[PDB]
Amino acid sequence: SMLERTINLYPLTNYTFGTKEPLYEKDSSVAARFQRMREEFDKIGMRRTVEGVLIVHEHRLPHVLLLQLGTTFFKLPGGELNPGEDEVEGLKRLMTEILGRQDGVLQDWVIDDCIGNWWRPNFEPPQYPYIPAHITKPKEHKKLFLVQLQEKALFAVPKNYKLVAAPLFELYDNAPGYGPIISSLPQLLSRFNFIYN
Ligand SMILES: CC1(C)C(=O)N[C@](C)(Cc2cn(-c3ccccc3)nn2)C1=O
Ligand SMILES: [Zn+2]
Ligand SMILES: [Zn+2]
Repeated sequence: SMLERTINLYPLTNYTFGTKEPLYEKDSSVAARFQRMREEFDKIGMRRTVEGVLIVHEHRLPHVLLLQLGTTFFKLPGGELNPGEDEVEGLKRLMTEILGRQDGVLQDWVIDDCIGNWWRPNFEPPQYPYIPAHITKPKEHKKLFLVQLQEKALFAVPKNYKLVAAPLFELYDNAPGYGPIISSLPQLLSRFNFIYN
């Protein structure tokens, strides 16, 4: 009757957030973003994106780590797979590209849980946790994974981002602030048995 996955959390103070050079967005605007999505859809079909959910606690209060692009949009660490690239190897590659250390020591990323799937039916902002009616060729498939952190780690944050620890209550019913994926993380994380180490 214990059917829940057990996840170890560690205090935010166990982690060191260093700095490294800016990591520039491939798209300089929303219009460039959907232009490139259109171009690549014609060459290699549906975009495949992967996102990592990294959890910490402070005083037993779970927090999700978010990347804030300056003081603008909040992002999960992640990004686009190459054609034929494994989803889990790819999320590990991307999380290394974003948060990997300047001394080039490897993080031991542990990824054992899928926490959801989102689909983009058009070259437009809307995303859904299912393929909408009549949609045969979704333009993007986004996969979210829970990333189990080690007890301690050094992360190097690109200088153009802030790493922010968001408490679940701040995400919950806050789509305007965070959008539909991040704002549904409280619900999607509720099934886990978190251990507060
Ligand atoms: C922009 C574009 C295409 C992308 O989405 N993924 C790559 C290929 C690599 C990357 C991942 N990030 C990033 C993602 C989330 C938070 C912070 C940084 N910025 N670049 C890109 O460059
Ligand atoms: Zn405490
Ligand atoms: Zn799909």
